[PDB]
Amino acid sequence: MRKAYVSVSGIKAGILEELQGGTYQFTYFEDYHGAPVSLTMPLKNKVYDFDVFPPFFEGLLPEGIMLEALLRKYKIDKNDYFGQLILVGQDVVGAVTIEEIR
Amino acid sequence: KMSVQGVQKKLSAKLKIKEGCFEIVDQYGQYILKPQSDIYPELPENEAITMTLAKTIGLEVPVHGLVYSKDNSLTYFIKRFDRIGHNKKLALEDFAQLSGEDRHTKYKSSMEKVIAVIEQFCTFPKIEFVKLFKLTLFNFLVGNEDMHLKNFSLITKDRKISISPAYDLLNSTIAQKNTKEELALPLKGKKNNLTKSDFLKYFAIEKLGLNQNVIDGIVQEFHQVIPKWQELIGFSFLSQEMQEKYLELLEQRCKRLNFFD
Ligand code: NA
Repeated sequence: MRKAYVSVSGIKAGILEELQGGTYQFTYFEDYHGAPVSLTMPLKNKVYDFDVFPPFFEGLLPEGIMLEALLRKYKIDKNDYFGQLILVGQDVVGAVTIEEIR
Repeated sequence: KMSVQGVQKKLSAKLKIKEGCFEIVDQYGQYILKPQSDIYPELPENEAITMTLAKTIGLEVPVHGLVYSKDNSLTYFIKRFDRIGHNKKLALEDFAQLSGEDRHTKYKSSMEKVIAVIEQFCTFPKIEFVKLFKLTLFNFLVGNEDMHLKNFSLITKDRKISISPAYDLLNSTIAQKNTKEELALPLKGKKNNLTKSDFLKYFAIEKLGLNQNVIDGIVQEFHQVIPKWQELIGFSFLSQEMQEKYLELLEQRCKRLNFFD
């Protein structure tokens, strides 16, 4: 349904894509030959499948009181992890950014 | 569990270079500001002095300090180490991300698994094991009982992957009333009533593979720093009452590792 550009230090690295059944997929770009999105996702493999929201991307979301501030500001479901990541995706910890496809 | 750090804000901020002051922003900041919590007392002053104690024992600690917020209370700041130069970033990943856990399961791990993450991903694991030993002893001595998986991170800097500079180091024991544990993640299956042999024999020798000379030297460093730690706490911005709690816990933890025998 929803797909998103994942970039590393501004360079587009791949697509985080949400599939039906609550599963997710990350696919690297051929053209991308820079540092991995995560040390758990080396460029060695180009496709990564997940039965739940991938822990790397879940680890970019806010916690505690700052999560409640996010849910006070946006009309978003408490567990829409992908939607929340799109909301904060322009600036998160580390070198990765996330921008929604259309 | 009820975590002290969950009830405190982490505000993005820019340093206005021409003045000596911070501007809070929603995005695109280079500093984090942590103001007072309404749930737990003195968290900014507690974090500021704890991070300074860590620096005094030789852990890698970024720029940090205190500033006055609008309401006369003190607010803590830290210079982000994933932000450098002009709009440049460094890769940074916490151990929940690296071990496949999430925010809900960030306590569902162990110090043994923390070691395994370092062995898998760090450029020089044996060097980072020395750092982890010092960090774990430090957190035990200053009552930091909230080192869960998201409080360990690996940074990629200068093409080397290592344990990141310190962040979020706090004496969470004195900040909260009915403290449940000493370690957030078990060591040898233990989160309370840890002993000297847990740290110096099982942890340092069996699990980290450190040589006895290296262990002895690190212990001596801690012995030597206690007078300066006592002095720094006395001069901190903690209240007198919170200073006494901090010193009393430090002495108890020191005594438990036979520092004064
Ligand atoms: Na009391």
